[PDB]
Amino acid sequence: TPEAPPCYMDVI
Amino acid sequence: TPEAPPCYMDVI
Amino acid sequence: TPEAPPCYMDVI
Amino acid sequence: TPEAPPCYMDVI
Amino acid sequence: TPEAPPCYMDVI
Amino acid sequence: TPEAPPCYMDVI
Amino acid sequence: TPEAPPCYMDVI
Amino acid sequence: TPEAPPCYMDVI
Amino acid sequence: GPLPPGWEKRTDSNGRVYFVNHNTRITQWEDPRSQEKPLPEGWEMRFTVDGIPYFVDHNRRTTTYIDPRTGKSALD
Amino acid sequence: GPLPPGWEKRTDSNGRVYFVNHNTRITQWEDPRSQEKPLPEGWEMRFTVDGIPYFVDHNRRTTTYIDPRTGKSALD
Amino acid sequence: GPLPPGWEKRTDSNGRVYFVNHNTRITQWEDPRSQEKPLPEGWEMRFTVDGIPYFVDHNRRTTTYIDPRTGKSALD
Amino acid sequence: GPLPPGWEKRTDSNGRVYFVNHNTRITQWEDPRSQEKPLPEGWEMRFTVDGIPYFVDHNRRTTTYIDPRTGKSALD
Repeated sequence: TPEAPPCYMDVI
Repeated sequence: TPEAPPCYMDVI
Repeated sequence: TPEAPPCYMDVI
Repeated sequence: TPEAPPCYMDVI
Repeated sequence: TPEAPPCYMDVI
Repeated sequence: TPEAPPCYMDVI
Repeated sequence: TPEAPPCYMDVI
Repeated sequence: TPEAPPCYMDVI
Repeated sequence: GPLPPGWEKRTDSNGRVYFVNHNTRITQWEDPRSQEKPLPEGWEMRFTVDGIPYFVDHNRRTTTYIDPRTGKSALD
Repeated sequence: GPLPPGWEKRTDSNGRVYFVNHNTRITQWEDPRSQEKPLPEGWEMRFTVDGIPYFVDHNRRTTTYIDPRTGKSALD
Repeated sequence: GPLPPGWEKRTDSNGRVYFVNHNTRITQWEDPRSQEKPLPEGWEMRFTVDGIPYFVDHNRRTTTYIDPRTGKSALD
Repeated sequence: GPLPPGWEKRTDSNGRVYFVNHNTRITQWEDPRSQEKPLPEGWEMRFTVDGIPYFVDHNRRTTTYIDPRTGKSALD
Protein backbone atom coordinates (compact mmCIF):
# COMPACT_ATOMS: atom_id res chain seq x y z
CA THR A 1 2.46 -2.88 -0.90
CA PRO A 2 0.00 0.00 0.00
CA GLU A 3 2.98 2.32 0.34
CA ALA A 4 3.82 2.39 -3.38
CA PRO A 5 1.48 3.67 -6.12
CA PRO A 6 0.95 2.06 -9.50
CA CYS A 7 4.21 1.60 -11.43
CA TYR A 8 5.18 4.03 -14.19
CA MET A 9 5.24 1.40 -16.94
CA ASP A 10 1.75 0.19 -15.97
CA VAL A 11 0.18 3.61 -16.17
CA ILE A 12 2.07 5.34 -18.98
CA THR B 1 16.08 4.22 -26.39
CA PRO B 2 15.05 5.43 -22.85
CA GLU B 3 14.14 2.85 -20.22
CA ALA B 4 12.22 3.34 -17.04
CA PRO B 5 13.93 2.16 -13.87
CA PRO B 6 12.59 -1.00 -12.21
CA CYS B 7 9.17 -0.76 -10.45
CA TYR B 8 9.44 -0.44 -6.66
CA MET B 9 7.13 -3.50 -6.18
CA ASP B 10 8.79 -5.75 -8.76
CA VAL B 11 12.10 -4.96 -7.09
CA ILE B 12 11.12 -4.61 -3.37
CA THR C 1 0.35 29.65 21.38
CA PRO C 2 -1.18 26.08 21.10
CA GLU C 3 2.15 24.84 19.77
CA ALA C 4 4.03 25.24 23.06
CA PRO C 5 3.16 23.41 26.31
CA PRO C 6 3.17 24.93 29.77
CA CYS C 7 6.51 26.53 30.67
CA TYR C 8 9.00 24.69 32.88
CA MET C 9 9.01 27.33 35.62
CA ASP C 10 5.20 27.29 35.80
CA VAL C 11 4.97 23.56 36.27
CA ILE C 12 8.06 22.68 38.30
CA THR D 1 22.47 28.70 41.26
CA PRO D 2 20.88 27.04 38.13
CA GLU D 3 18.44 29.04 36.03
CA ALA D 4 15.93 27.79 33.54
CA PRO D 5 16.15 29.30 30.07
CA PRO D 6 13.41 31.75 29.05
CA CYS D 7 9.90 30.33 28.37
CA TYR D 8 9.12 29.91 24.66
CA MET D 9 5.91 32.02 25.05
CA ASP D 10 7.43 34.82 27.13
CA VAL D 11 10.15 35.08 24.52
CA ILE D 12 8.28 34.24 21.25
CA THR E 1 -1.23 46.23 -5.48
CA PRO E 2 0.86 43.14 -4.38
CA GLU E 3 3.05 43.41 -1.31
CA ALA E 4 5.93 41.23 -0.29
CA PRO E 5 5.71 39.72 3.18
CA PRO E 6 8.04 41.12 5.86
CA CYS E 7 11.79 40.29 5.57
CA TYR E 8 12.91 37.49 7.90
CA MET E 9 15.66 39.76 9.39
CA ASP E 10 13.52 42.87 9.83
CA VAL E 11 11.00 40.69 11.62
CA ILE E 12 13.23 38.10 13.43
CA THR F 1 21.81 36.50 10.64
CA PRO F 2 23.97 34.16 8.39
CA GLU F 3 21.01 31.79 8.17
CA ALA F 4 18.84 34.09 6.04
CA PRO F 5 19.78 35.33 2.54
CA PRO F 6 19.24 38.84 1.24
CA CYS F 7 15.61 39.98 1.51
CA TYR F 8 13.33 39.89 -1.53
CA MET F 9 12.64 43.63 -1.53
CA ASP F 10 16.38 44.40 -1.40
CA VAL F 11 17.23 42.27 -4.39
CA ILE F 12 14.19 42.59 -6.66
CA THR G 1 14.45 -17.67 24.32
CA PRO G 2 14.98 -14.13 22.81
CA GLU G 3 16.13 -13.83 19.21
CA ALA G 4 17.69 -10.88 17.50
CA PRO G 5 15.97 -9.70 14.33
CA PRO G 6 17.73 -10.40 11.02
CA CYS G 7 20.90 -8.38 10.22
CA TYR G 8 20.30 -5.49 7.81
CA MET G 9 23.07 -6.81 5.46
CA ASP G 10 22.03 -10.47 5.51
CA VAL G 11 18.52 -9.32 4.66
CA ILE G 12 19.14 -6.25 2.41
CA THR H 1 27.15 -1.79 2.59
CA PRO H 2 28.98 1.24 4.22
CA GLU H 3 25.63 2.52 5.43
CA ALA H 4 25.06 -0.25 7.99
CA PRO H 5 27.35 -0.93 10.99
CA PRO H 6 28.40 -4.36 12.21
CA CYS H 7 25.43 -6.63 12.97
CA TYR H 8 24.26 -7.13 16.56
CA MET H 9 24.87 -10.89 16.57
CA ASP H 10 28.43 -10.40 15.29
CA VAL H 11 29.39 -7.96 18.00
CA ILE H 12 27.44 -9.13 21.04
CA GLY I 1 -4.80 22.63 14.24
CA PRO I 2 -1.28 23.60 15.45
CA LEU I 3 1.21 25.21 13.10
CA PRO I 4 3.63 22.69 11.64
CA PRO I 5 7.05 22.38 13.31
CA GLY I 6 9.31 25.36 12.74
CA TRP I 7 6.52 27.80 11.85
CA GLU I 8 5.50 30.94 13.78
CA LYS I 9 2.59 33.38 13.29
CA ARG I 10 3.76 37.03 13.64
CA THR I 11 2.25 40.53 13.40
CA ASP I 12 3.89 43.38 11.45
CA SER I 13 3.96 47.18 12.20
CA ASN I 14 0.57 47.75 10.48
CA GLY I 15 -1.00 44.86 12.51
CA ARG I 16 -1.03 42.36 9.56
CA VAL I 17 -0.59 38.68 10.42
CA TYR I 18 2.01 36.67 8.48
CA PHE I 19 3.83 33.34 8.80
CA VAL I 20 7.51 32.51 9.29
CA ASN I 21 9.18 29.17 8.49
CA HIS I 22 12.35 29.01 10.58
CA ASN I 23 13.44 25.83 8.74
CA THR I 24 13.86 27.76 5.47
CA ARG I 25 13.93 31.34 6.82
CA ILE I 26 11.10 32.43 4.56
CA THR I 27 8.09 34.47 5.43
CA GLN I 28 4.75 34.32 3.64
CA TRP I 29 1.24 35.74 3.84
CA GLU I 30 -0.66 32.43 3.63
CA ASP I 31 -1.23 30.15 6.61
CA PRO I 32 0.75 26.98 6.04
CA ARG I 33 -2.17 24.94 7.40
CA SER I 34 -4.37 26.12 4.44
CA GLN I 35 -4.27 24.55 0.95
CA GLU I 36 -3.28 26.76 -8.24
CA LYS I 37 0.37 25.72 -7.84
CA PRO I 38 1.61 23.78 -10.84
CA LEU I 39 3.45 20.48 -10.50
CA PRO I 40 7.08 20.78 -11.46
CA GLU I 41 8.03 20.25 -15.11
CA GLY I 42 7.56 16.69 -16.26
CA TRP I 43 5.14 15.68 -13.52
CA GLU I 44 1.45 14.74 -13.66
CA MET I 45 -1.19 13.78 -11.11
CA ARG I 46 -3.26 10.59 -11.45
CA PHE I 47 -5.73 8.80 -9.15
CA THR I 48 -5.73 5.21 -7.97
CA VAL I 49 -8.78 2.97 -8.21
CA ASP I 50 -9.58 4.25 -4.67
CA GLY I 51 -9.47 7.90 -5.66
CA ILE I 52 -6.13 8.52 -3.97
CA PRO I 53 -3.87 11.02 -5.79
CA TYR I 54 -0.39 9.97 -6.83
CA PHE I 55 2.37 11.67 -8.80
CA VAL I 56 3.97 10.56 -12.04
CA ASP I 57 7.51 11.83 -12.71
CA HIS I 58 8.15 11.56 -16.44
CA ASN I 59 11.73 12.88 -15.96
CA ARG I 60 12.86 9.89 -13.89
CA ARG I 61 10.03 7.60 -15.17
CA THR I 62 8.80 6.82 -11.66
CA THR I 63 5.73 7.33 -9.38
CA THR I 64 5.12 8.29 -5.80
CA TYR I 65 2.38 9.19 -3.36
CA ILE I 66 4.57 12.06 -2.14
CA ASP I 67 3.49 15.38 -3.70
CA PRO I 68 6.71 17.04 -4.94
CA ARG I 69 5.14 20.45 -4.22
CA THR I 70 4.78 19.71 -0.50
CA GLY I 71 6.68 16.62 0.50
CA LYS I 72 3.39 15.24 1.95
CA SER I 73 1.93 11.93 1.18
CA ALA I 74 -1.28 11.66 -0.48
CA LEU I 75 -1.97 8.72 2.02
CA ASP I 76 -1.66 10.99 5.16
CA GLY J 1 -2.33 2.42 7.79
CA PRO J 2 0.78 2.59 5.54
CA LEU J 3 4.24 2.01 6.96
CA PRO J 4 6.02 5.25 7.76
CA PRO J 5 8.49 6.57 5.17
CA GLY J 6 11.66 4.54 4.89
CA TRP J 7 10.23 1.37 6.44
CA GLU J 8 9.76 -2.03 4.74
CA LYS J 9 8.10 -5.26 5.95
CA ARG J 10 10.23 -8.34 5.08
CA THR J 11 10.09 -12.12 5.58
CA ASP J 12 13.08 -14.17 6.80
CA SER J 13 14.16 -17.78 5.87
CA ASN J 14 11.82 -19.33 8.49
CA GLY J 15 8.85 -17.22 7.17
CA ARG J 16 8.89 -14.72 10.12
CA VAL J 17 7.82 -11.16 9.36
CA TYR J 18 10.08 -8.31 10.54
CA PHE J 19 10.53 -4.59 9.86
CA VAL J 20 13.41 -2.62 8.34
CA ASN J 21 14.06 1.11 8.78
CA HIS J 22 16.23 2.20 5.86
CA ASN J 23 16.71 5.64 7.44
CA THR J 24 18.70 4.13 10.34
CA ARG J 25 19.53 0.70 8.85
CA ILE J 26 18.01 -1.13 11.79
CA THR J 27 15.72 -4.09 11.76
CA GLN J 28 13.21 -4.95 14.46
CA TRP J 29 10.46 -7.44 15.23
CA GLU J 30 7.74 -4.92 16.17
CA ASP J 31 5.60 -3.11 13.62
CA PRO J 32 6.51 0.55 13.73
CA ARG J 33 2.81 1.46 13.41
CA SER J 34 2.11 -0.23 16.82
CA GLN J 35 2.72 1.47 20.21
CA GLU J 36 7.07 0.17 28.56
CA LYS J 37 9.88 2.32 27.14
CA PRO J 38 11.26 4.71 29.74
CA LEU J 39 11.72 8.41 29.03
CA PRO J 40 15.37 9.37 28.85
CA GLU J 41 17.13 10.36 32.08
CA GLY J 42 15.89 13.63 33.50
CA TRP J 43 12.57 13.65 31.66
CA GLU J 44 8.99 13.34 32.94
CA MET J 45 5.55 13.26 31.34
CA ARG J 46 2.76 15.61 32.44
CA PHE J 47 -0.73 16.37 31.07
CA THR J 48 -2.25 19.69 30.14
CA VAL J 49 -5.65 20.82 31.38
CA ASP J 50 -7.00 19.17 28.19
CA GLY J 51 -5.42 15.82 28.90
CA ILE J 52 -2.72 16.23 26.27
CA PRO J 53 0.67 14.71 27.21
CA TYR J 54 3.76 16.90 27.22
CA PHE J 55 7.37 16.29 28.18
CA VAL J 56 9.40 18.02 30.86
CA ASP J 57 13.19 18.02 30.37
CA HIS J 58 14.79 18.67 33.76
CA ASN J 59 18.29 18.58 32.17
CA ARG J 60 17.72 21.66 30.01
CA ARG J 61 14.81 22.96 32.19
CA THR J 62 12.41 23.11 29.25
CA THR J 63 9.14 21.51 27.96
CA THR J 64 7.84 20.22 24.68
CA TYR J 65 4.95 18.36 23.12
CA ILE J 66 7.49 16.30 21.16
CA ASP J 67 8.07 12.89 22.80
CA PRO J 68 11.87 12.44 22.94
CA ARG J 69 11.36 8.67 22.55
CA THR J 70 9.69 9.07 19.14
CA GLY J 71 10.09 12.55 17.78
CA LYS J 72 6.26 12.70 17.46
CA SER J 73 4.09 15.39 18.79
CA ALA J 74 1.62 14.68 21.34
CA LEU J 75 -0.70 17.10 19.31
CA ASP J 76 -0.62 14.90 16.11
CA GLY K 1 30.26 8.87 0.73
CA PRO K 2 27.34 6.82 2.18
CA LEU K 3 23.94 6.84 0.53
CA PRO K 4 21.56 9.29 2.15
CA PRO K 5 19.10 7.88 4.72
CA GLY K 6 16.37 5.75 3.21
CA TRP K 7 18.22 4.98 -0.03
CA GLU K 8 19.40 1.55 -1.25
CA LYS K 9 21.51 0.53 -4.28
CA ARG K 10 20.02 -2.55 -6.05
CA THR K 11 20.79 -4.71 -9.10
CA ASP K 12 18.13 -5.74 -11.64
CA SER K 13 17.78 -9.03 -13.67
CA ASN K 14 20.15 -7.79 -16.41
CA GLY K 15 22.79 -6.79 -13.77
CA ARG K 16 22.09 -3.00 -14.02
CA VAL K 17 22.56 -0.95 -10.85
CA TYR K 18 19.76 1.42 -9.80
CA PHE K 19 18.71 3.36 -6.69
CA VAL K 20 15.66 3.09 -4.45
CA ASN K 21 14.33 5.82 -2.12
CA HIS K 22 12.22 4.06 0.52
CA ASN K 23 11.03 7.44 1.85
CA THR K 24 9.12 8.15 -1.39
CA ARG K 25 9.03 4.62 -2.88
CA ILE K 26 10.62 5.76 -6.11
CA THR K 27 13.39 4.15 -8.04
CA GLN K 28 15.80 5.95 -10.34
CA TRP K 29 18.87 5.30 -12.46
CA GLU K 30 21.03 8.15 -11.10
CA ASP K 31 23.01 7.92 -7.87
CA PRO K 32 21.47 10.31 -5.39
CA ARG K 33 24.96 11.34 -4.24
CA SER K 34 25.69 12.78 -7.76
CA GLN K 35 24.53 16.24 -8.93
CA GLU K 36 19.87 20.60 -15.98
CA LYS K 37 16.83 20.53 -13.66
CA PRO K 38 14.86 23.76 -13.85
CA LEU K 39 13.81 25.67 -10.74
CA PRO K 40 10.08 25.54 -10.21
CA GLU K 41 7.93 28.22 -11.87
CA GLY K 42 8.46 31.66 -10.41
CA TRP K 43 11.86 30.93 -8.87
CA GLU K 44 15.33 32.28 -9.71
CA MET K 45 18.84 31.67 -8.40
CA ARG K 46 21.09 34.54 -7.27
CA PHE K 47 24.48 34.69 -5.52
CA THR K 48 25.45 36.53 -2.37
CA VAL K 49 28.50 38.78 -2.16
CA ASP K 50 30.36 35.61 -1.03
CA GLY K 51 29.34 33.59 -4.05
CA ILE K 52 26.81 31.50 -2.13
CA PRO K 53 23.69 30.55 -4.13
CA TYR K 54 20.27 31.49 -2.80
CA PHE K 55 16.76 31.14 -4.18
CA VAL K 56 14.26 33.87 -4.95
CA ASP K 57 10.57 32.85 -4.90
CA HIS K 58 8.64 35.44 -6.89
CA ASN K 59 5.34 33.62 -6.13
CA ARG K 60 5.52 34.25 -2.38
CA ARG K 61 7.98 37.20 -2.74
CA THR K 62 10.54 35.62 -0.41
CA THR K 63 14.12 34.19 -0.42
CA THR K 64 15.87 31.20 1.03
CA TYR K 65 19.15 29.33 0.99
CA ILE K 66 17.17 26.09 0.68
CA ASP K 67 17.07 24.86 -2.94
CA PRO K 68 13.41 23.99 -3.65
CA ARG K 69 14.61 21.25 -6.04
CA THR K 70 16.44 19.38 -3.27
CA GLY K 71 15.53 20.68 0.14
CA LYS K 72 19.29 21.22 0.76
CA SER K 73 20.84 24.37 1.93
CA ALA K 74 23.20 26.16 -0.16
CA LEU K 75 25.20 26.75 3.16
CA ASP K 76 25.75 22.95 3.79
CA GLY L 1 28.64 27.56 10.95
CA PRO L 2 24.92 28.46 10.54
CA LEU L 3 22.37 27.42 13.13
CA PRO L 4 20.55 24.25 12.16
CA PRO L 5 17.12 24.64 10.52
CA GLY L 6 14.43 25.83 12.88
CA TRP L 7 16.79 27.34 15.46
CA GLU L 8 17.10 31.02 16.45
CA LYS L 9 19.56 32.82 18.76
CA ARG L 10 17.75 35.33 21.04
CA THR L 11 18.63 37.78 23.83
CA ASP L 12 16.66 38.02 27.10
CA SER L 13 15.87 41.11 29.31
CA ASN L 14 19.23 40.85 31.16
CA GLY L 15 21.13 40.64 27.79
CA ARG L 16 21.82 36.84 28.05
CA VAL L 17 21.97 34.90 24.79
CA TYR L 18 19.92 31.70 24.49
CA PHE L 19 18.69 29.36 21.74
CA VAL L 20 15.19 28.50 20.53
CA ASN L 21 14.20 25.38 18.57
CA HIS L 22 10.96 26.21 16.76
CA ASN L 23 10.59 22.56 15.68
CA THR L 24 10.08 21.44 19.30
CA ARG L 25 9.28 24.81 20.92
CA ILE L 26 12.04 24.43 23.48
CA THR L 27 14.57 26.95 24.57
CA GLN L 28 18.01 26.15 25.96
CA TRP L 29 21.19 27.88 27.10
CA GLU L 30 23.65 25.83 25.01
CA ASP L 31 24.39 26.52 21.35
CA PRO L 32 23.05 23.64 19.33
CA ARG L 33 26.17 23.75 17.14
CA SER L 34 28.34 22.81 20.20
CA GLN L 35 28.78 19.22 21.49
CA GLU L 36 28.12 13.95 29.37
CA LYS L 37 24.68 12.90 28.07
CA PRO L 38 24.03 9.22 28.67
CA LEU L 39 22.78 6.91 25.92
CA PRO L 40 19.24 5.79 26.53
CA GLU L 41 18.68 2.65 28.61
CA GLY L 42 19.85 -0.50 26.89
CA TRP L 43 22.20 1.21 24.45
CA GLU L 44 26.00 1.12 24.15
CA MET L 45 28.56 2.77 21.89
CA ARG L 46 31.18 0.74 19.99
CA PHE L 47 33.75 1.62 17.30
CA THR L 48 34.29 0.04 13.92
CA VAL L 49 37.70 -1.10 12.70
CA ASP L 50 37.99 2.44 11.23
CA GLY L 51 37.32 4.17 14.52
CA ILE L 52 33.80 5.22 13.55
CA PRO L 53 31.28 5.19 16.43
CA TYR L 54 28.13 3.13 16.13
CA PHE L 55 25.27 2.38 18.50
CA VAL L 56 24.14 -0.97 19.84
CA ASP L 57 20.49 -1.22 20.94
CA HIS L 58 20.19 -4.19 23.29
CA ASN L 59 16.41 -3.59 23.63
CA ARG L 60 15.67 -4.32 19.97
CA ARG L 61 18.94 -6.28 19.43
CA THR L 62 20.02 -4.07 16.53
CA THR L 63 22.78 -1.55 15.55
CA THR L 64 22.94 1.77 13.80
CA TYR L 65 25.29 4.61 12.95
CA ILE L 66 22.54 7.03 14.01
CA ASP L 67 23.13 8.35 17.55
CA PRO L 68 19.77 8.01 19.36
CA ARG L 69 20.66 11.10 21.43
CA THR L 70 20.87 13.33 18.34
CA GLY L 71 19.46 11.63 15.28
CA LYS L 72 22.83 12.32 13.55
CA SER L 73 24.90 9.79 11.82
CA ALA L 74 28.22 8.98 13.01
CA LEU L 75 29.23 8.91 9.22
CA ASP L 76 28.29 12.64 8.66
